[PDB]
Amino acid sequence: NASSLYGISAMDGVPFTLH
Amino acid sequence: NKPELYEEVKLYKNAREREKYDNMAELFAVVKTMQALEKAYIKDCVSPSEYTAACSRLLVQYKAAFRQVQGSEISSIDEFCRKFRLDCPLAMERIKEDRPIT
Amino acid sequence: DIDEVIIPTAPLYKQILNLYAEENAIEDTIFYLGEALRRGVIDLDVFLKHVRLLSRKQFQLRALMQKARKTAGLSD
Amino acid sequence: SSASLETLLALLQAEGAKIEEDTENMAEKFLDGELPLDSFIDVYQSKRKLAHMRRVKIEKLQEMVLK
Repeated sequence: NASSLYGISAMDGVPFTLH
Repeated sequence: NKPELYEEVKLYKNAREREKYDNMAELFAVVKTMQALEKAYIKDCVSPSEYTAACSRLLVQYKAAFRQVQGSEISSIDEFCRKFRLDCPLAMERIKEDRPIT
Repeated sequence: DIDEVIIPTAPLYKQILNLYAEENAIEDTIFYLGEALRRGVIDLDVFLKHVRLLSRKQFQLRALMQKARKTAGLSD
Repeated sequence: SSASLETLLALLQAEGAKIEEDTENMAEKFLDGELPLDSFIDVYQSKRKLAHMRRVKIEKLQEMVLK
């Protein structure tokens, strides 16, 4: 999924890190 | 290392690209506004008179907006709507008949 | 700031996260303008003006998000 | 400092829940005619953004803890 309006699945490959 | 992850991307790099995106933004906004107008008329929250005058004007603004965008890479409104994932079937039907739903 | 405890890993992912949230926030705004017209709390002309202005902004975010996702190697 | 990841996750979910109810309360106050429009458009937009930021961070932290 690529469209922001189709949900948080759009962020699936976006890496996050803690601090 | 990976370098392109550390600089933010821009939408346009020159005068002609900005011009193009200015015009595409207006097309996109005219279609979505037409779509919201059709939806409001379904929901019966606008008079047939207020609706018709607003929809006539949007169709005139629409036809100019698309003429300004139409060219080598965008040939039709269905191609534009698909490139930018703009699903507005009510707007599309008003454009097809070129007249308000009244 | 609890918002700062879990964050994207590089500036471009941050941009992408900001574009995702802004575009959704605009859709939320447009949706309740439509609901405010049906309730009669705004009239047609102020409705069509703000939807127009908000949809223009959402195009720029959407077109940008396409460029950002492709620059990062994400699906598009 | 040394909060557990599940403690941090409870905090963030609680912070998401506050902004969601805040913006939902703003929204019905505006549909009730109790809130002026050009007030609403700026602040609700700005608050909805942070609500979506938090939905994403919540999902990432939840998958970290491996639900």
